[PDB]
Amino acid sequence: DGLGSIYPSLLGFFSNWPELFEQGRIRFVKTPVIIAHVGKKQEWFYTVAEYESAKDALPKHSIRYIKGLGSLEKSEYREMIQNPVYDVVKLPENWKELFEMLMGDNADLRKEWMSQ
Amino acid sequence: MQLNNRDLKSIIDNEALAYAMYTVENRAIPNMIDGFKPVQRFVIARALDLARGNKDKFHKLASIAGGVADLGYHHGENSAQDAGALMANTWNNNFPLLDGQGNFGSRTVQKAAASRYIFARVSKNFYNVYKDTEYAPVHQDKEHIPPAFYLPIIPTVLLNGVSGIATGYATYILPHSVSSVKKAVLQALQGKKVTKPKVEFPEFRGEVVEIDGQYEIRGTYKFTSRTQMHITEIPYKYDRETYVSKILDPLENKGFITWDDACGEHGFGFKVKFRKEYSLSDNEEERHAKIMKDFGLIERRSQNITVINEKGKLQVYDNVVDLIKDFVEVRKTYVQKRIDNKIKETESAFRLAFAKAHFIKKVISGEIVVQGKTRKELTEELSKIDMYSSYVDKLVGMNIFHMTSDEAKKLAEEAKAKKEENEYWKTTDVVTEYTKDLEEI
Amino acid sequence: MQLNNRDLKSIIDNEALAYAMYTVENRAIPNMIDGFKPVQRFVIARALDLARGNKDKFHKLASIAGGVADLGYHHGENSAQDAGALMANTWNNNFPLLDGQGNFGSRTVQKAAASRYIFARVSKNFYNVYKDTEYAPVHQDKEHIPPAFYLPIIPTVLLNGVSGIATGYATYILPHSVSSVKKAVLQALQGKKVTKPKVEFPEFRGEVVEIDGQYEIRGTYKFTSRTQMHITEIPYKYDRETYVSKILDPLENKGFITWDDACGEHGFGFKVKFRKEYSLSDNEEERHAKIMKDFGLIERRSQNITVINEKGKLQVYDNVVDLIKDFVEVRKTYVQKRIDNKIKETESAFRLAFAKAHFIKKVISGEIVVQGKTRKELTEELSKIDMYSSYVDKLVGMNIFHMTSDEAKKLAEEAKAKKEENEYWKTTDVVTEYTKDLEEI
DNA sequence: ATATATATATATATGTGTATATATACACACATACATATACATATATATGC
DNA sequence: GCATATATATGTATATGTATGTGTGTATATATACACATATATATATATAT
Repeated sequence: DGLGSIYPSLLGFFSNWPELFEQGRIRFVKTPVIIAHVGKKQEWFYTVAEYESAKDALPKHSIRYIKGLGSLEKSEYREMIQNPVYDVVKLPENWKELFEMLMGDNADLRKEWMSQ
Repeated sequence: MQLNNRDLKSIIDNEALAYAMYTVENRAIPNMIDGFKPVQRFVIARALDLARGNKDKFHKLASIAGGVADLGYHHGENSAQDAGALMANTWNNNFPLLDGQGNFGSRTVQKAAASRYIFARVSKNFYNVYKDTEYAPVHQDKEHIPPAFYLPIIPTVLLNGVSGIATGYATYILPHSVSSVKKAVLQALQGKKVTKPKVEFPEFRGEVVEIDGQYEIRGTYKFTSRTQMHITEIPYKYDRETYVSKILDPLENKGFITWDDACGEHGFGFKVKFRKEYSLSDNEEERHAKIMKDFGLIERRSQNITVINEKGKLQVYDNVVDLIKDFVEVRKTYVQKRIDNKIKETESAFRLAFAKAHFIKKVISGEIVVQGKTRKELTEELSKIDMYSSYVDKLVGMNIFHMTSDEAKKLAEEAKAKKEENEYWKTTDVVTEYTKDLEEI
Repeated sequence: MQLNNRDLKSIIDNEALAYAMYTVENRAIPNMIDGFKPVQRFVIARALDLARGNKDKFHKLASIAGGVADLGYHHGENSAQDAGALMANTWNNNFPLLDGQGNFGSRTVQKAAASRYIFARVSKNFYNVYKDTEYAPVHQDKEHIPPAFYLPIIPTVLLNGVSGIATGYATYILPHSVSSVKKAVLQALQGKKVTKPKVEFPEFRGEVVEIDGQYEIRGTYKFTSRTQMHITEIPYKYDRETYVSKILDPLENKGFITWDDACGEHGFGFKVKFRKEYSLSDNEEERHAKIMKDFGLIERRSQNITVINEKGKLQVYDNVVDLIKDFVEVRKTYVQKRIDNKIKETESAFRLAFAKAHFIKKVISGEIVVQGKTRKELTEELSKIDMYSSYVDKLVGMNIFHMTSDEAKKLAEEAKAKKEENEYWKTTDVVTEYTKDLEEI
């Protein structure tokens, strides 16, 4: 939901001002979607593909899916804010054609965009 | 303290593409074989888990929404009880799978009911269509307690209409008539000429006519007099308030018509007096077409099929019959697999029944008896016997009233019943059992 | 058709009186025993319903809210899950009733989130204070599937803070401290002079000053300098939002204060720079009185004790020690009932075990012979024996691995094991087991 | 020299999702305050009194 | 030229009577605003033509 819908729409909103992108002041915070108990310790997985690549290699567990911060606990939030992880968002030189290709009202862009 | 440069193209190609394919398969478009959404599979899977005890008990729609995350739902549940609320009607769907309890609605109210008032149970239609669901294909996710897809004997998606809408893609199928789809899959069984099924919408006393891809869903009116008229059926895309605010309210503001309620038990009844400003032709055909266009009793519709196969990708069909025969061939293959598996289990339960019958016949009369010995060496002594082997664990935990001679014959006669079921299911095929499945209706 | 005159005295003194009765006795009040309102009794009752299978699995609040109407609930489930959200705090409650998993707020925020992100399960402290629940007094209504109340060793009404509000009456009780109430029920068990427990708040560094039937809950503050200010604790009825909105903002738009945040591991850390046109008193006691008058760090609270008893009727009290003593004298009768009933069943169990052990000692080359004879013959000949008077159904439901020597000694040692349990629960009384279940903290 | 034939992007709208909020009754028995006014003491002063 | 006296005006400090709570959740219902697209529809803007 978040990183697929409110992320690229607000990046298309932010595309009017690239100066804060080359100032490096926009920082995405990578957030976990699965917290898994293995043995005693926990493991964090940010996206579903990160879990699904490492699902078979990891042993028997008890997972908890994370829908958002409402399922995250106190110590988990204090760890991810006092030791945060940022993606630095850099606009390319062809940001306008990407934002028109992915945010324009033509559905055909979304048709052969997914066909590759 | 991590900082990584993140470019927009790989952002698109990972997560926007993931959002696109997620909206395609896991949010909007059902699989072509059974016609269920994944959230809809969660709804009927929770219906199975709720009605494991009794079929006839009525569960709350909050109860069908309650324990959903343990079966693999991970998203907003409010869409799950609203999707459950948009299926158990008698009026939007020809073919319900859930008996309702409460005002789920009629055609006169388009709104679904709340999650605080209506009970529901599963219908008999689940026990008419959806069979051998222990042989459903296991989903790749272990957390996915519902299967990869369910097991229908019919193309269900044609029976109630599905509007799927996702990232750059659209699809719409429309409801049909039960005997038309029934004779269509009867012809598709026998390799005959398959007729495209007749379109039926429930609680609709008008008709739907197919004109060059367009479908015209017709509202009905009748001349009460020269200036008086009665609308008796309207198209379903207009509700009561929608026909009022889209037709009737933008006709009394201009002083054209005058309307009042006459909604009987059949449905959408209105009575309209034509004013003197709204003039009508003497010839009835252009007057009829003028009234038919002005009152909006035409519902135009267009079709789109972008549906999902069993291989996890898209497939576009032009018509109904190709999807029908693809359903027929995949149903023939999986019914052949399930009867081969039944052969495997029918011979296993034969082997266990003959083993327990011969074991009881030697326990009653023979040297095979237990008397203050060591359970373990007794089980090893049974493990010496080749046809007492691999069944020793439940034999020590087996009751003493089989030791009476009333049940020593009973085990034998039930083994004979297994015999007749074993070489009864050694001779059956796909086509006669699925013929039995179609004549169950 | 019944055109009946229903007069207003009849309307009030039947219908509104029953509505008032429902508010005062089945909506608002917690009993002095369990400390639970009936919707709380519904919440922990369905928590026990979903506690089976594992005591460490986490469950959805909507999974409780689904089938709460099975137990006799006939209202909206949203109030029930918000009630369970309050008992999911462990900051508004000193005593943790349920272990939880999700975002539950802090001191600084009070509105709990919706059910859609929240997992809950039974806490261990339930099992510390609630035990032996099959002896709970079954409610007079048949579809009231939970009992009247449950079995705590403690009055839980005084542990977490009760505001009880209904038609006419109102009541309020502050929380307390675990060691204080533990030594209080020691001293009230022993019959000595009973000490008042200390009122405790969780996660809270303020001070409760007890003067003239009056509780002054005092937030903390410190003069870091003459002008610069640090309030570290605010009183308990206020959170960070209303301390900003009703204290920090109205003095901030008057040219006297400029507030900022300095929180941390503890909340409510406000660093306030006073302005130069606001007077700092060199009289420090006048400074203290004026900072109490303006900043409002002293919250004064008066309790109110009206309760429904064990008999179902209203009782007005003024002291908490009388509630402890009433709890003890009410509880000891049902403890003695449990002791006598437990003696009855433990004896029935010992005579059952000795009967089945001496049965098996009369089967293994014994006079009780099973082969060659039918079911009815053995049921009649064991029914004529007085020491198999009414047990022969589970003798016949018994299976053949109760034939060896090792099981015969097992039945003998388990018969003498529940014999010594029979004598051990036969000797004891109320007081020493109440001491034991108190010291199992 | 404006009437009309016609063409094309406006308005729902469908279902799915994903998230908000809001008016009220309940009642004590105080809690904080909202001004608030009000009556009375005393000060000075000035203008009378001498 | 100076005693003086009392008068009223304004601090002031308390004590009145109200006024607003919201308390703290339970309880009842309802509303909100967005993203995903084709399919009509409609309505009015321009050309032309005599």
